[PDB]
Amino acid sequence: NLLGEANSFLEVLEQVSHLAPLDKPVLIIGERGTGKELIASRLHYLSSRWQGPFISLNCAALNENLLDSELFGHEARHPGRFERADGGTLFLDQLATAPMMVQEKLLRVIEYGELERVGGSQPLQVNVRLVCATNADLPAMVNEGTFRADLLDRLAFDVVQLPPLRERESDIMLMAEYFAIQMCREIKLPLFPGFTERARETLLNYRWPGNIRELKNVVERSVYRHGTSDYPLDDIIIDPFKR
Ligand SMILES: Nc1ncnc2c1ncn2[C@@H]1O[C@H](COP(=O)(O)OP(=O)(O)OP(=O)(O)O)[C@@H](O)[C@H]1O
Ligand SMILES: [Mg+2]
Repeated sequence: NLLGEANSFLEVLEQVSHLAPLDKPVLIIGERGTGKELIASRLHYLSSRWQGPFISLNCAALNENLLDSELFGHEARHPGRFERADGGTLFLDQLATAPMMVQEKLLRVIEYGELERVGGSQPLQVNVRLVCATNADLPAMVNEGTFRADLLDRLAFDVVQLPPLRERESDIMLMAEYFAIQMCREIKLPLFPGFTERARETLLNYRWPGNIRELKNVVERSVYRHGTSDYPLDDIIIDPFKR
């Protein structure tokens, strides 16, 4: 799924088309629900590595010891995500939550191209194209001492900045209409009856902290609650916890 014709979004797609063929690491900056893993996927499938594996790992999800083992692997065997991504692309989400230990080890892999291993096993050479994502201000975290300056000096070969939905105002009604129509098909309404001006005001004035994921859920819920093709959708249900 890839909607949007806001110039800011089209510029991202152009940038991605040029970055994909490189073996260089790419940093994606963007809020939740803006499509970051989908962009990472595009970088993979437009690259020369497209027939190789596309592996993903969310850094925020795992505790420090588990993240270490999941990313770099362990034995006394559990192949880590770098190993699984050999010949392909590894996507690291919520990068700024990585503990400083993992950050240092990550830089080592990037700069030396091998996974450390003792206990008898020879080191593992890996060939992986890295894509990372975050919505943190990484330069600010470097100043705070919570992100490694040397990792950022190396990792940010270039940066893809995904615009939030609220800065893609023209895409809001375009996407809302698309999601509404899909929901009409799912609940077997003959036609999407349109959005009233009140509904449009509600959609366009909301700041969409959850961006596209949130827009889809809000619109689907609103269409379902409306439940008819006989007149236009007027009530946009942003918050389902209200009664
Ligand atoms: N260009 C797009 N066109 C249509 N839908 C999109 C687009 N980008 C994202 N979405 C929708 O938004 C939802 C979330 O996408 P995605 O997980 O890639 O965002 P994200 O930035 O990775 O969010 P998070 O970081 O919270 O996981 C998906 O269900 C997807 O359908
Ligand atoms: Mg994601």
